[PDB]
Amino acid sequence: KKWLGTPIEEMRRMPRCGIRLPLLRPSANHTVTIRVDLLRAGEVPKPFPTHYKDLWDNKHVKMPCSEQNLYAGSRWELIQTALLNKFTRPQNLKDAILKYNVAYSKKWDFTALIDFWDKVLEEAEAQHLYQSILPDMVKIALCLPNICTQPIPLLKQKMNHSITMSQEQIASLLANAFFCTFPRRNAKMKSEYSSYPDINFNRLFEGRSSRKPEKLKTLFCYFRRVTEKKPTGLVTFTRQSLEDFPEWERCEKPLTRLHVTYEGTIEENGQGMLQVDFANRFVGGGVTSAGLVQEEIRFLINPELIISRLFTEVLDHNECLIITGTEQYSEYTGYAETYRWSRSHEDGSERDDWQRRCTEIVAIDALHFRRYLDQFVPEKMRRELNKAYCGFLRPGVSSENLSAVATGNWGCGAFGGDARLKALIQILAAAAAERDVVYFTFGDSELMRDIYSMHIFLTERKLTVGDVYKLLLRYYNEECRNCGPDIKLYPFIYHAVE
Ligand SMILES: Cn1c2c(c(=S)n(C)c1=O)N[C@H](SCCN1CCOCC1)N2
Repeated sequence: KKWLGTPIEEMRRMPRCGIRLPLLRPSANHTVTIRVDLLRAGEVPKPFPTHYKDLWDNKHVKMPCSEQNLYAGSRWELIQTALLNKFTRPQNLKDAILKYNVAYSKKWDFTALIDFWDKVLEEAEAQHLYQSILPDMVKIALCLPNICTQPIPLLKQKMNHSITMSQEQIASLLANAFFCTFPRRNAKMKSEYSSYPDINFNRLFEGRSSRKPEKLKTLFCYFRRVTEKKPTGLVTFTRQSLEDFPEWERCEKPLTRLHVTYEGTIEENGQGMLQVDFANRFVGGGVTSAGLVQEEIRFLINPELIISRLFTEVLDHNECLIITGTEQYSEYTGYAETYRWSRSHEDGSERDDWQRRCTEIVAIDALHFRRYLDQFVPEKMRRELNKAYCGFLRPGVSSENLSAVATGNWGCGAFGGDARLKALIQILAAAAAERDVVYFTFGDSELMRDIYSMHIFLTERKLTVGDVYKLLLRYYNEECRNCGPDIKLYPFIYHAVE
């Protein structure tokens, strides 16, 4: 069989499982950058306030259009002068970006941009790029002060805060990131923003990886779509930091339901479910540089995710980022060296009452294990349980209104995670958050069978979260602490219980 466990049709999903949203409203913990009183299906949202207001300080994004962005001269004026020239050759665009980035004229390589334009694209495609797409991108970038009129707070460490903005606002901000206009975000030895991801796209232009043309095709598909026809919806970005975590050894909650399959994907088959992003602590990972596995791919086919890098501080152990409403603009095949842009995607997701696409993604970063056995240390197991639990828990929401979790081999691959341990950690964390699990093994049919078999074994014997966590602790003591191990985890568990 291609899938085991509970039928996926029986799992909860949005919008059907959600409660009616309250009235969207700004508050101390919710920044809203549009006119809620004018929000209407199929209309471009109106920015609030009407006229640009600037904050240039330690708690907000430093906007390129700020009067305090100086070089004294006005850097915004220089950006306007640089970008409003006709581009007919890729050197023109390199020279323009470097006019307001003089300090990086040696450090920043543009080989991938030059090669995309001159050596990948056919003549007609290149003409469309520089006669239509790039000029349209410049115009939406330079509209920033009329589009993003309200200061954007940083989602700093330990903040429990949300930002809701329009897709159109995000497009203006991402156009600025493409043209590398965000100040104070470039220096290798920067301090103010050293704990924040890169936002400017300059590393997307460097080098000769065969992957860069596919990244650029994916992003220009998005740019071509959102400059041609303004998107009308909203997107919410929520930083969540929990202080009260389970006493896992004492948790008497039962396990929840499981659907596990080695076919399908989170983004296609997990529609309306809580979709896990296998994140870097710096959200988005290498999306704007080198990096093209699960997180980067999702950030490329849903580019509105990328703007989280503008304002999201590196995630601490007890934190996650929840993004609701991003739209899928691209389809793809493969991953890493085999990733290819396929075609434009027409997102058919419903929108909720805040005009957000019914797509919820949570970025949770797994640990990186130098040594395989390190991940069975109890402190490290607890850390991953608590990270997933934070990602899955929705304070204030009842379990019947919680979609299933759509996830997979989180932190396995480059990070060195063991898939069978990580599957059980997510199953336990979901159980504690009272959500069902939809698990994609991405071609690994044996893993599907193994996860299913363990899950049904444990549920039929009515073992609790705490019962299972204590078995993980026994495995650490017996096979790992004084030890790769002589016996694998699931065999150990079956033997210990039987
Ligand atoms: C869309 N998608 C997806 C993956 C997974 S696992 N899942 C569940 C998914 O839905 N992997 C790939 S990218 C790197 C490949 N690695 C192989 C499996 O270990 C994790 C990552 N893309």
